Amino acid sequence: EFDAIKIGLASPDMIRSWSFGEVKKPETINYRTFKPERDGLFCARIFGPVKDYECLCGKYKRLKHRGVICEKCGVEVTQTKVRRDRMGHIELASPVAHIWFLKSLPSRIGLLMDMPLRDIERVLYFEMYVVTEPGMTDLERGQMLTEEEYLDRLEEWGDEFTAKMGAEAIKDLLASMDLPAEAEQMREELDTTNSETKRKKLTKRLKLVEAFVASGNKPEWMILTVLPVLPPDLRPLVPLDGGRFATSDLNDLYRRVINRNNRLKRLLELAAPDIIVRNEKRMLQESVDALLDNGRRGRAITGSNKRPLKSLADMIKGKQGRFRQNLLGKRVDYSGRSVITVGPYLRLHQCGLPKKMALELFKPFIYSKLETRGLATTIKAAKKMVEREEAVVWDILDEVIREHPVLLNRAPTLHRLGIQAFEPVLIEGKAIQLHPLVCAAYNADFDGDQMAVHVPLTLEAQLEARTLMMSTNNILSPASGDPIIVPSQDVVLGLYYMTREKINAKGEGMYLTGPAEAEKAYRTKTAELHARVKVRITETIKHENGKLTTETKMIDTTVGRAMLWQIVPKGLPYSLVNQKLGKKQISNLLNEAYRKLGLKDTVIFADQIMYTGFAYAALSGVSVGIDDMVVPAAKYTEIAEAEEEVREIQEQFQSGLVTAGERYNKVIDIWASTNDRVAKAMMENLSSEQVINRQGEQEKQESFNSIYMMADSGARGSAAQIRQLAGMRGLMARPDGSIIETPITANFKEGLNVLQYFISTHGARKGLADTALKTANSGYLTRRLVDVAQDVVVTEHDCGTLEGVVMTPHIEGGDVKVALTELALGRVVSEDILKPGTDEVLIPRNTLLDEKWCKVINDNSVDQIKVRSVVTCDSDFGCCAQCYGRDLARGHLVNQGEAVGVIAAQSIGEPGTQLTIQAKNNGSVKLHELTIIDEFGRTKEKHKLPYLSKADGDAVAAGETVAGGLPRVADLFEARKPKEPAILAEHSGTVSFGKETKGKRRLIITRDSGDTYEEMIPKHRQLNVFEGERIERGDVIADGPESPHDILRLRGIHAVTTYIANEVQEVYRLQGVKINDKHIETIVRQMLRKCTITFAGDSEFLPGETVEYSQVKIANRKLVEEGKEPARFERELLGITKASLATESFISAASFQETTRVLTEAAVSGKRDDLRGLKENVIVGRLIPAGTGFAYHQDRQAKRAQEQQ
Amino acid sequence: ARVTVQDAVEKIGNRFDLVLVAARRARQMQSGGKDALVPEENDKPTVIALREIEEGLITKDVLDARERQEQQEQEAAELAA
DNA sequence: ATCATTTTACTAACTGATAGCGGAACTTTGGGAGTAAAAGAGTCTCCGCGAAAATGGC
DNA sequence: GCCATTTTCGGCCTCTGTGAAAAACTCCCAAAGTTCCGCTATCAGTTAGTAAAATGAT
Ligand SMILES: [Mg+2]
Ligand SMILES: [Zn+2]
Ligand SMILES: [Zn+2]
Repeated sequence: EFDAIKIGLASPDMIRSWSFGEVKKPETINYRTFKPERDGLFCARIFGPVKDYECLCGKYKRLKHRGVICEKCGVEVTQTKVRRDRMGHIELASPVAHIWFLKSLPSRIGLLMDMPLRDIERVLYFEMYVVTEPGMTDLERGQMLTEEEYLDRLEEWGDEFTAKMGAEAIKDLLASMDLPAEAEQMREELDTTNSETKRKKLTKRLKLVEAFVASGNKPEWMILTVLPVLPPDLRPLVPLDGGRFATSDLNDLYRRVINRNNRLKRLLELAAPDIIVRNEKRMLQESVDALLDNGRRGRAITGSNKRPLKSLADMIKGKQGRFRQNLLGKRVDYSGRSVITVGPYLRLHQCGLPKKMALELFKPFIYSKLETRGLATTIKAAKKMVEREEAVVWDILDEVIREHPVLLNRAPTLHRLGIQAFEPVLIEGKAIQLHPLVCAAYNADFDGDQMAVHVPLTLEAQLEARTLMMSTNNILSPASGDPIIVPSQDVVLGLYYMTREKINAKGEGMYLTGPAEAEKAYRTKTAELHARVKVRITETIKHENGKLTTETKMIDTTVGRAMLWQIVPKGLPYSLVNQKLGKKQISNLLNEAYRKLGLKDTVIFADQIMYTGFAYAALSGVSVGIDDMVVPAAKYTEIAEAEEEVREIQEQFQSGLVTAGERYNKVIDIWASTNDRVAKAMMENLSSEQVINRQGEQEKQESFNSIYMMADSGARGSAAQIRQLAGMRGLMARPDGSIIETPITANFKEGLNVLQYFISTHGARKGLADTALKTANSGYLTRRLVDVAQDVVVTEHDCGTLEGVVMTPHIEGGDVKVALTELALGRVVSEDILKPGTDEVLIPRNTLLDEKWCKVINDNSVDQIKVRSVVTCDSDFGCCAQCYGRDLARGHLVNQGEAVGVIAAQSIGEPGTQLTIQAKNNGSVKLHELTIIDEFGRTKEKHKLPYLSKADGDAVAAGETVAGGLPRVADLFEARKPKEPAILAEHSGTVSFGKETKGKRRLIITRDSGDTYEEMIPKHRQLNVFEGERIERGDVIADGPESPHDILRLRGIHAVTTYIANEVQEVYRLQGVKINDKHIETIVRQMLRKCTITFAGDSEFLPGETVEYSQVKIANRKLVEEGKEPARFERELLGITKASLATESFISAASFQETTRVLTEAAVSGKRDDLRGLKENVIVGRLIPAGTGFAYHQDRQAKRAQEQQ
Repeated sequence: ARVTVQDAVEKIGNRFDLVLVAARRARQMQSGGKDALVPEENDKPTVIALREIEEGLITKDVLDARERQEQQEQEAAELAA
């Protein structure tokens, strides 16, 4: 229907064209008949009838008279919904300035007229004059005159000049302006200007003037003469129960405006004294400003609630505004909500749904099937049968929901795994039954949690739920690629208990034919689950090439391990099950099953694992008791020793040998050491036991303590919590953060006293409050990331670019932090991976690096590779499939139309709640910094080189001595400037001292061409440079935090990308959160979307102008094809908020935040919204250009071009 | 009945294109009079279309081909009138 | 295949009622003008927020 | 180039009416509103009558 949204200024003729009449009276409804009043805010002659196909008279009261205007009233006989579309207008007695174009900084009227806002307000506030036509007088246009001065020059010259007050003066000045003449004069002045501030001022004014000329808008339209009036049904006055009426504040504001306008007209009819007329005009201006934007001009007008009235700007803007409350998010039909329970019998794609709840949700389908089979003749009969709840209705409901997917969603939806598709199963109850394995996906526990359900209606939606959103497809985490359906708690505990080993168990040493005989022995009470036996295992390996090799051999194992192998699918080794299975082992089993067998086998294996774990956790009988918490006997001795030497050092303090701070420090140190010793003793006492073996001797066995088993299996608990239960609680902090000297020397088994409990509450309250605030911080950060990256969609397959980023193992000392395999998993090779010291192409170009090639690289021992990245992509809009790589949630190359930006933003923002020189290897030494490289050719040590035992290339043996998170991520993504940034070498040359100017110092640098560049530096700076040294570009002069803008300007795109990725990943890896770097590079690419033009060239770009990089790239390509001088640009780094607000589309910018500024800029410029992103299509209700809509949108674009031909 | 839409995405390659093709086939079988090429086995049109795609009987090529065929046949029939 | 009769299709008339429209008169409501000692500067309370960025002023 | 005052932002679900004060009569006139009566259009109910078609008997 429509392809673009055009915004701009509204002319009075256009406003009259919109309006269906003029509102002349502030009347709303009669107080007796409750009927609209003529020429009022609710007039039926202007806005439409209040009853369908009726008139206020009642003479025309049926449909035969449609479109006929009653002669007695004037009300057109039509539908009432026209009252939601029909507009009105008010003919204002005097012009009023638009508040948005006057007080939204920068003031557009002041910018256009080159006058300060204060002077314009003084003219508007009726204080001092302004000259409109100077005439044949020394007076100049736009200069300000006091009343006394006005009288003097009026007695002097008389009618030769015209000087006015108010918005009439501003409109008579704006209309007298010649935009082309001003543009030419300011172009000439900018050509012969030198000052930078003046350059900025007139370049802004020139941009505004050229925008006005290009858009076709007139400046005088910024002063309102005709005021449009909203449809009554959008500002309704409707009766409540009990005779009360509910009204909108817009009615009060409109009534005020109409009353003041009518009073002004009456005063002008009476030939009023001037002062009263000026007061009335001020009141009219104030009323119009309050109606448009209340509180911006001055004191906000309040009603009878002592609370400010809500205006149109408040109605369209804010968190509670239309954009965020009704356009980007809506309340929907065919939805429900219920508490969630656990269904251990369900399959991974099944969810338990109440029968009544499904009956209410699927009611139209039940009607359709009740008529199709002839059980109900008409829809009323079907409704009656559904209401009476007959058995055939239940059968119809069962047939309806058979293969109909349903959507389950839990708030908050941090990532896309928070909404999934399941097959409903009717259950007797009122609570939704949920599969346990999806709980980690939902972050849901059964302590009162509620989940919402949605019913996809169309066939397309059902197939989308079945194919994309089904739980069986979403078993890999899109943030990392690791499995997300890993077992936890009871399943892990059962698999751990069954796979444990016991010494001298019943049935030890027996020989079993296989898992079936092991199960038979277990059920017959012949052998225990933990008896060491020898089992004949038939084991099949599916190799990388697809070879299926079956080997039958006898393996030493336990009965439980074979019984668990009974459910392991074919194609996996027995070594995965021939061990005690914690959370890590089961996760590895599931990952191997996915990587070697597929998805269906993985789903069945996960279901069987959950069933077996639940069953054998039930059969285990694991229980927590007061005897399971064994406090070590060494704890009391250690406490006594610590207290004694505390007494000794207190005596030392009374002697003056040490200060109070040293005493505090060593008391804290000893208390930490004693806590560590007590924890070690308790862990040793809890982890082991002595048993009698077959020979009769005493053997060492791992303990079967319930708490120890819970902690070791990884189901629930850790070493720290066991330490608090059976050891020491440790030192705690004061509310400010300082650590109390005396720690809690008691655990929870013995019990704390009053003081220790109070100290514990000190930190518990801090933790709870920190969680509460960090949740909101993470939500805001995620929203900003989504709004900055929502436009990134995979649009092509290959962009044909040779650029890429270099990838090496991440080294932070003598050990590797992350391997090259982890970073290269799923990336496309940019240049061929040659074998070290050889010219053989091991891995060719444009090949995805999967597990096989990762193993190949690890075996070959390749150190540095180059891969394609989203930041270096050449795609005009979005990115291409190859530059992105494997999609972590699916395992293959990313498909066309994937909204990778939203996935990246969600992946980064979801863990926000969790967020708060001696050589050690044998090899050679290489200098660039200090690097130690092994004999295989891998760099295994990286260390800094402050300004040595071995020289470059000298072999070094082992042991030789050569000699806070979430705010950090927020500032990193916002490109925040550090308070004390590091001074960086702007240009390459030799350093030279200069005049030590008072206040702060100056320095100079001599380039290769002899040009001297001056640098301004503060006094308090520990300089690293020395005179006579040629410092390279990007060398550090003053140490400190590095500004990302400086890194981008002086090092390049790759350097800033690496810096941001490394810092964000350091913050995340400190907490143990695994997030792929392509997400952070999809955010960094969005940051680097603007360029400032340095060389204008012949393209339509001005120097000092910030424009989009893609447009400049296309313009440069066109100019090169035309053989004309191309443009030169300097890429700019913007934060996520500024990049979000600097988008080409104004709908998305207005929907994000600061609607007033965005709308004002779009209106003055006359911007056009092409609806190319997700948010615009969501707001206008069209298909998003991502996924299943992608092809659709593509088709339209083709037709566009084909028609434009 | 069917679960785990793997074979279909292997035959098609792209999940979204598969969704669109299956939606077209299901609309043909439900709104139109077209019959299934596989035993129904008490399955909804979406499941039948997915099974047909898995068996290789239905692709985008086939659908567009037979749609153009129906337009040609209808044009010839209207000429015959 | 043909005749005679009942039912069908079509006019007229009377009964009785009911709703709608128009005119006369009365009560109810609604808008407007007037009030002559003199009276001749407002509120109106609050203000328990912090951090970062974008505009004037020098 | 640097203060100094504005400007705008601050997670997702579910229930969940509010506010409450505050100061005129008096007279005159025209228009809307209520009620009543008369005229007229329209219809449901019933009967009678006449001419013709359907139909059964022979
Ligand atoms: Mg909970
Ligand atoms: Zn009317
Ligand atoms: Zn690319």
